[PDB]
Formats: sequence, structure tokens, C-alpha cells
Amino acid sequence: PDAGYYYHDTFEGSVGQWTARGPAEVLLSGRTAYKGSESLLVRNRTAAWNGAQRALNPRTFVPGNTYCFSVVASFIEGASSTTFCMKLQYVDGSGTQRYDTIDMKTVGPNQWVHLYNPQYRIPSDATDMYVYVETADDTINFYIDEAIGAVAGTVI
Ligand SMILES: [Ca+2]
Repeated sequence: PDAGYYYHDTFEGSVGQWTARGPAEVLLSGRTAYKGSESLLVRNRTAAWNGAQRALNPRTFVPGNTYCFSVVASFIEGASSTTFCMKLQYVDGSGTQRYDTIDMKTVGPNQWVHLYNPQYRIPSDATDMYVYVETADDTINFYIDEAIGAVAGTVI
């Protein structure tokens, strides 16, 4: 736990547990950043659902519990505006993969937007969990920074 944070990805010389969702690719970039000098670039998307993801440990993010999730995202080109969605990917009690929305924000180019939900409740039957970031309907390259999973209510 922490200053309440369970995880806090700054992107300074490390990707942390972040990986690509779909056939995309994620890597550190110094072209833009919200804090420090780097951020996580997400590119090679061929469908809007592609993006950046991180597995969530059920020992720490108990299903049925409420938690805080936060991230800042931006893009520079490829669209005139986009809708960033921060989400939870999981498998339910029936063995079916579900996608639940944690937060979503629409923004134009060259502008950091804050994806944030201090009170997100994880469905009680969830297993094999992943928090992910995508855009709703484009395949633009985008950047994320300051990725945080924390205690319900944490002010970010
Ligand atoms: Ca950074």
C-alpha cells in the first residue's frame, strides 16, 4: 500500500507491469510526458480495443472491493479528437470475459486528460483481471503516464 498507492507507474526508465493489449506495442517514450521526462507510448493498434494493459493481483485488488484508479493520457496526431477509456477486463463466474468501464474522457490533440475513478467497485465474480486503456473508435498512437491503482477514495 503507500501514500495510498498499490501501484504508481511514472514511466521513468521502466514500463512497470504494463503490456500491450492486442497486437499493439507499448514502449517508453521521451517525446511527451505529463510528469518527469518519459511516458508510455502505445502504437501499432489495428483496432480500437487495442491498447495498454496491466494484470491486477486478486490478493491486492479483491473482487467485490472498491478501489481508486487513475491515469493521464494524451495523443498528438491521427485524429481531431478521441475518447480515452480506462477499463477493467476480467473473466466472470460463467467463464466469460467481460469489459467494464472505469472512466472515459474525450479530448483533442496535445492535451493531457485525467482518467480517474476513486470509487470503482470490482465485480465480485471477477478473475484474471486487467486494467486497460484504449480509445473508443480509432487506432491512434497515444501516450499514458502516472498510472495508479489505490485505496477507495484516494485523492489524485
Ligand atoms: Ca513520466
